[PDB]
Parts: sequence; structure tokens; C-alpha cells
Amino acid sequence: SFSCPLCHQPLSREKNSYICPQRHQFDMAKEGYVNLLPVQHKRSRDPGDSAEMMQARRAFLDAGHYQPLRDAIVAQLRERLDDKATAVLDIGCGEGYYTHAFADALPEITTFGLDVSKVAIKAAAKRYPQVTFCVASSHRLPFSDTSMDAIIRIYAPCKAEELARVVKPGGWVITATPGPRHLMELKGLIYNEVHLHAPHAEQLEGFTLQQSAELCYPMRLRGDEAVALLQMTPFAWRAKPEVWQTLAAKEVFDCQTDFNIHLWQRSY
Amino acid sequence: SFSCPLCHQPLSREKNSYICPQRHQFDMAKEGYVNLLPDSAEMMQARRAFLDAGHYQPLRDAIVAQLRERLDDKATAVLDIGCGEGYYTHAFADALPEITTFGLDVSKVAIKAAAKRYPQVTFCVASSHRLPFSDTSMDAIIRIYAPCKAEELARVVKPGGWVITATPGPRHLMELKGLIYNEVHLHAPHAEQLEGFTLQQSAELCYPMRLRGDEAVALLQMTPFAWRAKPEVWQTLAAKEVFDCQTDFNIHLWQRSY
Ligand SMILES: C[S@+](CC[C@H](N)C(=O)[O-])C[C@H]1O[C@@H](n2cnc3c(N)ncnc32)[C@H](O)[C@@H]1O
Ligand SMILES: C[S@+](CC[C@H](N)C(=O)[O-])C[C@H]1O[C@@H](n2cnc3c(N)ncnc32)[C@H](O)[C@@H]1O
Ligand SMILES: [Zn+2]
Ligand SMILES: [Zn+2]
Repeated sequence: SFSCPLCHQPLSREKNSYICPQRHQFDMAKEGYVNLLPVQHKRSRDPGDSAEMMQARRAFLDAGHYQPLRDAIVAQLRERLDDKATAVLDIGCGEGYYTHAFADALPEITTFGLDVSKVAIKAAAKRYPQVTFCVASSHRLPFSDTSMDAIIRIYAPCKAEELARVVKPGGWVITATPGPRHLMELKGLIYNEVHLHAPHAEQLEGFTLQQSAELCYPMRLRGDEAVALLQMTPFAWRAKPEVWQTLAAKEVFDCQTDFNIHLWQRSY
Repeated sequence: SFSCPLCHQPLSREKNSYICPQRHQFDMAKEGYVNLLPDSAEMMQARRAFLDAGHYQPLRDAIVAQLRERLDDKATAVLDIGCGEGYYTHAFADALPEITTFGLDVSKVAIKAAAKRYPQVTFCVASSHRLPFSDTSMDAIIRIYAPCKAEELARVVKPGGWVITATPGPRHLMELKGLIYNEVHLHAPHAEQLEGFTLQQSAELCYPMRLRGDEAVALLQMTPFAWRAKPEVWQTLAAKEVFDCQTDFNIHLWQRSY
């Protein structure tokens, strides 16, 4: 039920191509995703998130350190969605560590994983068949209005209007971002005085906060795992050698995680 | 000296904004920079950390020379392309106290930082695609590692004006890329040419550096080949208390035909 990245009209499908009323065709890569981006802009980049690191976030998550969060969302959905659900969408579905679990937990429905990392989507789509992965910029969702029963937003940004447009009325939106104390001990190894900042409750014109939770728990990280984790965080470069030397030789590093989950309904 | 990102016409500077005979709105932010626009912050920051540690001071030093040496009493304007957060621009601005030093970049976060830190430089945010200035207004345009069609170069530059570019030479950061390369081959970068301009001087500037693990990491974060670096390579380099690598800077002094 995609929309045309270009004319924004329903994408009708023929075998393995998507075509819109005005003859815009998008083919499916051999793996199964649907590229939906332009032809040659900014694709050329300044990564940070290229194959190397994707394999990291991935390899890190495959240790399930974050599974609690997935479990939380999965159950969250297993509950709100009724038996009249057709499909859910996962904005920012990276290589789909989280999404494939949602799908495996919602068989009767179609699971979509949108992300903007071609390299990521490729990896996802190849590993997880139970998900229809599409590759595009979510500044304007690649879906027809009122087409989704729920949308999962795990730390990936999005506009309110698009939420209102794509989500059926009575539908859901589930968002999860880091909480104040998320990964303190780590930030504790590199900052002058660690400033945790108290997040203001946000709002989605069009929805209703039906539940707000917090999920905090401690992780016993091994040397590598820690460094690995430090490696994929905004501050990584403030870590002076000493930090990495110790953090890496550390038998067990202790770090707590604090995620902030939300759950709104698309008003009827 | 600006030029409408809209009607491509002159710009009236009235108090804290600019407009033309077109009701086209472009105002001045609280920091002093102007946005004529129709990476992250941790890096603009990590970059500035590295640049301020003074490892590219030589480069800034030499370019300043070029300027002090070529512009005369009649100079007035001097645009810097890709000015980022002002690390080099301002240095010029000082050196040239009689002319106006403009600094441009497409990075608000970065521009803003400089706008706020370097007051002796009129900064603005826009693309390098079409220079935000009127024809033949600049007396010199500095272009350290920035892209810019030679046409805009020629159009905005007063005749007999100058263009100073700075780009990586054959050996630039060898050792770095030597860390993330099976084969150590990266042959002769050739012919940067500027139609409409006549090369007046070419210089190379190579000197060794003694970087600290994090400095190396930040530098690699500024490098085009970074995306190739494996994790083990990032962790390792970061752990090294002292990493050694050379610099290879090519500098061209182009003069605008009369
Ligand atoms: C709210 S937490 C933040 C994690 C990290 N500790 C940090 O400081 O940014 C969820 C993170 O998991 C990652 N994520 C979400 N979906 C993913 C996917 N499908 N594959 C790989 N990573 C994913 C994102 O980088 C996101 O920031
Ligand atoms: C002189 S450095 C050479 C380092 C280069 N990244 C390398 O591969 O070794 C050139 C880089 O610095 C940027 N630059 C010049 N001035 C800057 C400023 N004031 N703030 C941020 N970046 C700046 C250029 O646009 C370019 O990306
Ligand atoms: Zn179309
Ligand atoms: Zn105009």
C-alpha cells in the first residue's frame, strides 16, 4: 500500500515491481526490499553508519543486551492490536533486529520495516524474510493514508502529521527513546560532570497517550562489548586512550540502561 | 555584497536582514550569521577539537601568507568557501583588518558555532552550488577542501583577483589510510584546473604529526575513507597513546584574468 516517492499516488504492484498511476516503476532488489529513494543525491556520504558499524550495532544487539526493550514492545503490541489488524510499520527498522520479532509475534499481519540505510535494509531483507523491508527517507512516509494499524518508532525520528496520516483511527504509535540515566556509567568515563536531562512530556496532535512506561536495567558488559558499545555512541571521540585501554581490559563493566516508552492511540 | 538566493539580485542590508526588490525574506539570527539557504554536532565539535589542538596551524599559516602577500591597499572583500566553524577564516579576517572577511558553509550547527565565536567575520549559511554573492565582488576566495564549480569562482571574483585552494596531496595521511588498506596504492592526484584563471603559484606543504589516539580518531572522522575503517581499527587507533602520520597539502594561488 505504498505511495509514490514521486507523485505520492498508490503504488500498484506487478510481479516484482511497483508502478504508480503516472508510470513510476520501482523494482525489488534480489533480496526483497523496495528501494524508494531518488536516483543520485546524498547517497554519497559521510556515513558513521556504513557496513562496518551496521555489523556492529547488529553484532551487539545479537547478544540481546537490548532484548528486554524488544520484549517490552512486542508484548505491548501483542496486546493493543486486535484481530482485525492488517499491518504494522517499523520506522527506522535498521537491519531489523527489533522488527523481525514484531513480525514473528504478529503472524496474521504484514510487518513493514522502513529505514534509509540501503546497506542496512539489504542486510535485514536478506536475513529476515517475514518482513517487507522498504528503503527510503521517512520525511514523508512511503504509505497510503490511513493504511497502518500501529507504527513502532524505536529512537528513529518522525513528524506528527505523518503519524496522523498513515495511522488508522484507533490505531497505535509506540515510541521508545533513551531515558535520563541511559548508559550513565559509560558517559561517566568521559565527561567532566555528567548532566542527565529531564525530558519534558511530548505530544502528537491526533493521538492520546494511553500508556507511558520506563524500562531500566543493569548490564554486565565484558571488556569488548563495552568498548564496542562505547564505540557506537555520539561521544566516543572524547574518550582519551586511557579510557579505552582500561574499559577494554575490564573483566566486567557495569552499565545501566534506561528506555522511555510511550503508547498513543490515533483518535477515532 | 550578497546576492538573492532567489532572484539572483543585489541585497539591501537593513539592520538585521537582507532583501531585494522582490519581497524575499532572509533575516539575521541572534548569533550574527545570515541564512540564505532556501555530520552531527559531536563532530563539528570533534573536528574543532582537533583543529584547535593546532595540527593544521601550518596550513592556516601558509594560506594567510599568500593573502598578506597578494592583496593590496584596495582590497575590500574575501570569501571563504566551506568555512565550517571558522578555524581558518577568522585567522584571515584578522590578518586582513581592512577588508571584509566572509565565511560560508552549508552547516548551521557549524556556522552558528563560529558566528558566535568569531565576531570579526560576517558568516552566512548557503550552498557552494551558487555563491550567495554578486558578480565580481570578492578580491580573493579561499577554498580549503571545498567544492565549487570554476565558473562561480570566475564570476564572483574581481578580475585580477585571487583564489587559494588547499587539497590533499599524494601522501596526505598515508599512514592513516595505511591502517585501512590492503594495498598501499593511491597514485598521482591530477590537474586541478580553473577555466578563467591562470595559476600563479603552486606549493606543497608536508610535515609529520604526532597524534594522540583520540586526535587520530577525530582526524579519521574528517577523512573521506573513514567509512572503510573496521571497528577493530577504530578501537585500536583510539587506544594508541601516540600515533604518527604525515600531512601533504597542495596549495594553489590562482589569478583571475583581466
Ligand atoms: C533508544 S536506544 C539508544 C541506543 C544507544 N545506546 C544510544 O545511546 O544511542 C535504541 C537504539 O537501537 C538502534 N536501533 C533501532 N532499530 C534498529 C535496527 N532495526 N537495527 C539496528 N539497530 C537498531 C538505534 O541506533 C537506536 O538509537
Ligand atoms: C584542512 S582539513 C584536511 C583534513 C582532511 N579531512 C583529511 O582527510 O585529512 C580539510 C577539511 O576541513 C574542513 N574545514 C576547513 N575549515 C573548516 C572550519 N572553520 N570548520 C569546519 N571544517 C572546516 C574542510 O571543508 C575539509 O572537510
Ligand atoms: Zn509517481
Ligand atoms: Zn530576490
